[PDB]
Amino acid sequence: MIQRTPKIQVYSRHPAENGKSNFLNCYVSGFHPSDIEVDLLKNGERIEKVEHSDLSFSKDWSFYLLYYTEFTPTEKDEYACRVNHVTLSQPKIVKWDRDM
Amino acid sequence: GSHSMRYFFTSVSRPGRGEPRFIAVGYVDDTQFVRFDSDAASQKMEPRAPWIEQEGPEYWDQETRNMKAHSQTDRANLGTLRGYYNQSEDGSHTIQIMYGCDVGPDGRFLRGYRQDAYDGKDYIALNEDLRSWTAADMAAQITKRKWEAVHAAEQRRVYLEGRCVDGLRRYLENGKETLQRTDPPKTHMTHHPISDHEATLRCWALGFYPAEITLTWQRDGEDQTQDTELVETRPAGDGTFQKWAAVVVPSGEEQRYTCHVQHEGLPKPLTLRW
Amino acid sequence: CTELKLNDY
Repeated sequence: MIQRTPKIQVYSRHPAENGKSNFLNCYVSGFHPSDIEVDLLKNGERIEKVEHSDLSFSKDWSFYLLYYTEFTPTEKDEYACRVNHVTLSQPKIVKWDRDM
Repeated sequence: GSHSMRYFFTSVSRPGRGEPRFIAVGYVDDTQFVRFDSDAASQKMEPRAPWIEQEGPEYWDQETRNMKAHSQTDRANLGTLRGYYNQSEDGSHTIQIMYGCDVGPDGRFLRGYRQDAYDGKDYIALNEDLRSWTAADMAAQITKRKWEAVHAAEQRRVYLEGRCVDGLRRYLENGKETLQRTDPPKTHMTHHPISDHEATLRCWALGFYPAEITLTWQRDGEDQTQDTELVETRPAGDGTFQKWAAVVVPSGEEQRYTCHVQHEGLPKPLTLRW
Repeated sequence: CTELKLNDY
């Protein structure tokens, strides 16, 4: 079996503005098998209200998913994404950065 | 311009509890319009685009019947491939299927597709001629011989050059406002010094549709591929896409660098300079 | 619109 490790991108739907309502996205792609654990973090704690896209794949057969939640960015709150896959020995945390 | 329709199916065996998970997704270019989930309470083909909601109840009844037949065959095929590769019952395995067609700007048939994979690796694929099959390994050759015996390639061609093309033509006309649209990218550049002698230049492309785009950095007009970070095109979540390209430049030489943005939504390609 | 049936391997 050929396992593929996921590529991860953490970003916002629209350019981030402090105090303005937005969407926090986590795009996971290039992975195999389909089973994946994706959490969006707010200062380290798991956000409960998190939705995701319907499972699809690229021409190379690797899967891609979009995880998203409503968020209001501030200058001090730390946002991130925690991703766990069978290819990962430890969960991978990618910190959200406006620009990046 | 040219248009495409693609269906992506995923079937994952669960040795623990419950029958295999079956997920089906339908796309018209980069826009999702249908979905089917075996874990969802609905147990029917569900709309994902506003223009497909105008389809009659018979269409949804037919699509649900097809998805139940697809799920059941994928469930039997997981067991069949388990035996072909001589694998244990306690392991989780995946079958992936992609099929669809391409139409030109005039609506004429361009290409037909049908490709299958086992555990993320090519298994069997229908060739461009829609007359022959390509078997990836010895186990797939068993399927190839069986499918040639029942002339499966001809039945695939009938669907791809028939119902598939007719379906795509109808969807394009019904959703002309969203599907035949081109959203140009909103572009901007950021400059951030990493030291007193170097600065990162990042060129952005946001809110564009379709997903196809080209972001290229150039120094004195020469293509800079060497030392440029190009991220994968990502969905914004509102039906549009995002992409950025960054390059580290020596301080005081920012004006020598240009970012070239190519998209079908642009009347002319953009040239951005700090 | 999708295929009416899928063939066994």
